[PDB]
Amino acid sequence: AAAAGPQVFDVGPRYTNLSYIGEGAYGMVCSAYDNLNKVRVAIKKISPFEHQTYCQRTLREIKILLRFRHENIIGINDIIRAPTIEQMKDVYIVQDLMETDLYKLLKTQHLSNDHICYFLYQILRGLKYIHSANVLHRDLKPSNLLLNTTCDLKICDFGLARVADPDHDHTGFLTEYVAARWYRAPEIMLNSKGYTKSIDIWSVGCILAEMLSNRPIFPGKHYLDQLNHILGILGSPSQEDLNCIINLKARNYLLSLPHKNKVPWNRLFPNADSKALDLLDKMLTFNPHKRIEVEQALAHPYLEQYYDPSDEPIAEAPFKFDMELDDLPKEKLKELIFEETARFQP
Ligand SMILES: Nc1ncnc2c1ncn2[C@@H]1O[C@H](COP(=O)(O)OP(=O)(O)NP(=O)(O)O)[C@@H](O)[C@H]1O
Repeated sequence: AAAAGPQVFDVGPRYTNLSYIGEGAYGMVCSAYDNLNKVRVAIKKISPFEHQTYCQRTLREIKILLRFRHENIIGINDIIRAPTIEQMKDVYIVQDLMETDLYKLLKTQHLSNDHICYFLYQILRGLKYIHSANVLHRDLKPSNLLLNTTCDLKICDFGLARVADPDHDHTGFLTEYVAARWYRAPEIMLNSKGYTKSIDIWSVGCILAEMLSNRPIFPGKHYLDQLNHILGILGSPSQEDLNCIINLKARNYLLSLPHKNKVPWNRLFPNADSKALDLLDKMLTFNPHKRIEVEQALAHPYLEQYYDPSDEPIAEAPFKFDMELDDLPKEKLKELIFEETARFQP
């Protein structure tokens, strides 16, 4: 069994010349030579079968990634697992080798306006497909956007993705939530379970702002300090936007806050393309119902060098019902993963 930072990384003979490229909360990621396609590739060792939570996110991500075929969404090339449920402890996901991600890029590289444009175009082109599948990503952030040496951008990490369910979105004030704090839409803290498409556009808008300045625009240290950062810049919600918040705890919190005027994007980003700041504004709308949708973003003048709706495909087979996973035992979930991975077995 090949070892890597000697654990087991048993991608047997087909995949060789392993090297560490990070880890996580499910397993470890490696580069590796594919002795069949003569090309380096990424491999994610996932060991989730101990905890029902890990099995859900793994089942979720594999189902979605197998259903999705799109240039700007990471593909699965292969899955390595034991031929039997009893022998299967780990699963290995084989994926196109991507040389970096937007997080790693933003810490060290200044982006030209052409790069920011093209990156944002590819993010929304990928998100248009995702949203057309009635899926919500719900964890869009720079580390979840992978790049190769020719700046092709692929969206990954569908662990927290749900089927859109806007009828059942409403919830109380300060409702708990799992996805990256800095990219969380204001309604998440206020009255939203994160079950409508507009939560992804908010995250994309945060990513645009980050690409313009190499800093996260809303670096809140905790849950309510996230809301303080957003209104620190958008200013106080209008009566109209408050009118939409019917839940009295959320409403009275927002009423309790001192008046703050809108801080206009040009003073935050004086070097930015004005068309970029215009699109940023529509993406970072306090009111989810007023927030630009993915197809309108793609049609924005900022993206006109790329905009081609004939070349921005939608999904053939959208998810038409929620994935009823929430309290299935981690034993049924291993079975479902076994079954979802069968097509890659010889
Ligand atoms: N296809 C890939 N090509 C190259 N590097 C990758 C690829 N997928 C992940 N990585 C890198 O491997 C490391 C592990 O991160 P990553 O796997 O993205 O996060 P995780 O917390 O393990 N789970 P997830 O976000 O769902 O993918 C990071 O440095 C990633 O950028």
